[PDB]
Amino acid sequence: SQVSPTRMNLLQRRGQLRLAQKGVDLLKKKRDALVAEFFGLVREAMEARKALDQAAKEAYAALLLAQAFDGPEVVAGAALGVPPLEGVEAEVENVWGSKVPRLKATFPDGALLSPVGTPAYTLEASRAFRRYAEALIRVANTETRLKKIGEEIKKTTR
Amino acid sequence: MAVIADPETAQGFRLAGLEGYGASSAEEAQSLLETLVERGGYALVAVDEALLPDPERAVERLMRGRDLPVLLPIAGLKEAFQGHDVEGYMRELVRKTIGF
Amino acid sequence: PPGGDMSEPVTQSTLRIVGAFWRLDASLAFRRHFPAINWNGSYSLFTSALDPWYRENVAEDYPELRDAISELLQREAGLQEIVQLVGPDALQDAERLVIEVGRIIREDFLQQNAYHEVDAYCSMKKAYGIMKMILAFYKEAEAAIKRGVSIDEILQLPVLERIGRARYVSEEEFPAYFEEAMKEIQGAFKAL
Amino acid sequence: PPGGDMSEPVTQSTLRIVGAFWRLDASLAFRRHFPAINWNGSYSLFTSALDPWYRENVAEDYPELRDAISELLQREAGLQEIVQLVGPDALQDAERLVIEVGRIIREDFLQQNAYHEVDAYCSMKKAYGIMKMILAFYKEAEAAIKRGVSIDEILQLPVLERIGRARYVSEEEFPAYFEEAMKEIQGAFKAL
Amino acid sequence: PILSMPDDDRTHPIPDLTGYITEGQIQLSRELHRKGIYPPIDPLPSLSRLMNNGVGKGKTREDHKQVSDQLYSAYANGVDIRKLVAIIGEDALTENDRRYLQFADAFERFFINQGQQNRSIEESLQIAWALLSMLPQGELKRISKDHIGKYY
Amino acid sequence: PILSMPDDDRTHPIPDLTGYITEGQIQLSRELHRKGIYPPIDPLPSLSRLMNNGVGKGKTREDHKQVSDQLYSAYANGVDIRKLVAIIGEDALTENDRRYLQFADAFERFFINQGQQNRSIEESLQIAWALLSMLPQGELKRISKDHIGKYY
Amino acid sequence: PILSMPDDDRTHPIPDLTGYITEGQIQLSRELHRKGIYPPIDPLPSLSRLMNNGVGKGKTREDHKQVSDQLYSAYANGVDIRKLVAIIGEDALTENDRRYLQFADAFERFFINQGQQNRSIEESLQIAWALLSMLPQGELKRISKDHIGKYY
Repeated sequence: SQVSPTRMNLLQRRGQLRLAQKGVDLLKKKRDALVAEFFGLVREAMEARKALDQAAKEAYAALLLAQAFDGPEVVAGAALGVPPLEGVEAEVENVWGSKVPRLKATFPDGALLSPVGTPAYTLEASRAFRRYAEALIRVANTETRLKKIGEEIKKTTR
Repeated sequence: MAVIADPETAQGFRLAGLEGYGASSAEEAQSLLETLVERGGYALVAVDEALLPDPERAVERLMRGRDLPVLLPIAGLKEAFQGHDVEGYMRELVRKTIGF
Repeated sequence: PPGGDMSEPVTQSTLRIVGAFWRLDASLAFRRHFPAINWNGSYSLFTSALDPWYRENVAEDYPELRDAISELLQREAGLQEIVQLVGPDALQDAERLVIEVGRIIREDFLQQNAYHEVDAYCSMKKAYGIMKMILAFYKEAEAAIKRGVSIDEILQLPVLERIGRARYVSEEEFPAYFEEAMKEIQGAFKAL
Repeated sequence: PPGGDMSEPVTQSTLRIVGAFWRLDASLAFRRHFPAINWNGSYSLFTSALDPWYRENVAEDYPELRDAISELLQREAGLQEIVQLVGPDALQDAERLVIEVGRIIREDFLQQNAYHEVDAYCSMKKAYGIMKMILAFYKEAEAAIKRGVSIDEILQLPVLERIGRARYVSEEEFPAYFEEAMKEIQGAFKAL
Repeated sequence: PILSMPDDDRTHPIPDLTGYITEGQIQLSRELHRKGIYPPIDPLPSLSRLMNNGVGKGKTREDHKQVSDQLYSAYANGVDIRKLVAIIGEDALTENDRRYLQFADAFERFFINQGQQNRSIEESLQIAWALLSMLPQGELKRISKDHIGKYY
Repeated sequence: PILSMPDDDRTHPIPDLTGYITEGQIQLSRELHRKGIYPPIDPLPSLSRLMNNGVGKGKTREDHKQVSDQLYSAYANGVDIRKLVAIIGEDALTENDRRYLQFADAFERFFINQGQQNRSIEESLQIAWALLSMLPQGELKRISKDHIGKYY
Repeated sequence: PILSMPDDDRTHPIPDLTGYITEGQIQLSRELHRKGIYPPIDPLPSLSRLMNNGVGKGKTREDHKQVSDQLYSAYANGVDIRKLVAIIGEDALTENDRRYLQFADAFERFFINQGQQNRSIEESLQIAWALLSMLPQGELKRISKDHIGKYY
């Protein structure tokens, strides 16, 4: 078709392998590291998920006795008591494609703060929220980590 | 943070912490999904896997490829979490990392 | 060289005979680079014993401010290569540090419009100073980004545009000309 | 070739006609491996017609072992590949066992430090027991992790370590060393 | 004259000495004569010799001397990513240089999209100022501050 | 022997010949010298093929035996985390391997660039040790615990 | 004509000059046997100059002439796939590939290899279709709509 001259390039096109060939020589086991240890956070991902996932209903249905038919009401007075909405602590990090941010919502609130006095189930039931919020956190930076590792893994190896 | 999923199970949400407000028959939930994002001024709103939680395409078909609060799939009714657990692991990881 | 081949009889035939060899690329002068020569491909060995005259005329530490710079012009390649291996994608903080540095260094620092009013010529105090103009920013760049400053605001620094209008200045205006920006530097950087 | 070449007259020519090729790998050696003969890169057409006599005079089942164990490379060539970096990880279990054996086959059986007097000299019927001792331990080793036995456990049995030395064993005690060692497995494995 | 050399051969026996001999030169690209750009003409290396001295002050318009040189490197930086682009990804790249490539196709597509166009000395200059407008006085380190905005 | 290639091409006779009869190899790189290293002499690229036996016990410094193959595989080992800054960063790397870095820099700048200095065969061996101190006694897999547990 | 080419490139006239002179051109790509395919012949260049006149119908199975090419575009784009596979991940494709894929295996040691097996023109083609069982009559457009339902 039509590519390049003939002489003189010999030496330049030669430095190609060194550049390509070498750049990628190690670049392979390069990303391999973050993915290897990366799992350490993934396994744990379900650590809390499964753990508090089953204890989630624990209180929810637990107070379905004297609070079940009376929840709507118990909820009025202490519903979204201290629902900050992003009071959460967001973190920035670096991964192929740019730098994606993570974060965890850690703040004293679901920590037995909605008052209205109430019966017995409430306080035990409100405590349950903990396994959503608190737990739902394990995944925001770990469950998001996985996708992050997806791009790299793929783009890199591609 | 204002997220929803199921009415019957959401109730607690509105109780402490956040305020969840979804339907268990609103399989579509799209009605809300979008509206919710109209503002999207919370962290990352998620929902049960009984609605649109498998197809994240919902959030992306609406956000338009922008970085908006992401989705997190569950189930509402639990039973065995030793099934689609080792699976979600496989679901992210295979189409990349771990093939076989 | 007819084909321009650097391995032509005439190329080598002059080698080992005459030191401080230089190369002429094709897109170099056609683009905006003047003189249009090879960056690395052009080295010099006489500059070693050429320091005596320079030391006094220029300064007792001039071969120092000139050798530490060539340090980058030729070390910068360290990244140059990876650049042609990926690009600004996986850039970290020292990354565009050098890249661009050397970059401007060739657009206004190296390229000299021999067809301009005065720039056609530059004395020591001329050659010597400039080689410092950037340096400062470099110095201040080292603690700007390292402190945490994002190279991003560092990039569009208005004073940066000042460091590139130094080549066109004459030996007369130059002296005081640069010294006025040498202040605006530490000021329009350390700040941000 | 004093320049480690693969395609060159001298070479791709010889290959033109020969009979056997014993490629040595610079890396395999760079590790201090002796012999560090790289096999994926070695060959000998003789075996073909020599195989016949193999079992004829040596042992009817002799070849069937060699050609048999060779699977190492077969299930290793494309096994190491991806698994070279990743390693013992997302692997079911039998995954490792495949490269685990290669390890002994390559650190015990393969390597024959032609330097030492012990494993230096050797005759077929000697090496044969060696390769075997690793086989009769394999036909059951994989049947173990597939039936329920541990992976990173089987691998801590001193009975197998007695194999690494089988090569180092004197060609005369090898037999006697075989009687016990071999049958030692049948019972050294019965524990899970 | 006009010498043809088999395939894109710049080091052909022909262009060799001819380059030296001839003061300046012009280059043609097949890539454009087969994709559409017609007339398809591009002097990636052609930049004559004494074309730089003869226009700009007096006969022509004030601005011109620093203009040509401007357009030159100005474009170079562009297509430059034409490669790195086809390697790393599609959008992968800082938001600024994004403009560099974003205009490449422009300059080229348009500029060389000349036709039976009589294109006068002026009809030219104009276009040039119309394509340079995509990045205000910032990268334009060839022309002076006055002239630069002069036709901005 | 001591010569230069046409363009530093080992494919030429000037190099091939030698690299065929000569018992060793010792080149100089632009890189090395560019940063100021003097003498700018690479690592593995340079080496006397037959100086590996005439050293150590009896010859020069008994422990030289393993000392000679220590700094070789140990040093170059660091040359990896040397071009990988732009990847993660300085603290973005582990301590154990990151440490294998500071070595390289203190190694080329001071260890290799020795200018006109004249280090006696003994004043020269010490240095190695000194640099090796970077890694706590126990990280060097090249020399024996015996020799390092002493000179180190 | 049965003779090995230089290293393994047809670039050489050894095989090149052979192309025109000799009718057609068949090879083994040294990929089949080196792996386990016997006969280790590859379909890349295989294709004779006198195969056309004297085959297909009458001479042999009338659907041979039709399935001639069918297989061609089917297998080819088969490997094509396996190429980008390790390039993005075994998963990044659709039904448009998951089908041409298995088409590369079936044809692989499945059809080509067989050893000293004495497969006749009958046994051969008879099952030659058992490979196109997955591929629908729509995905193919090489043969008619009659022979496609003949021995599906």
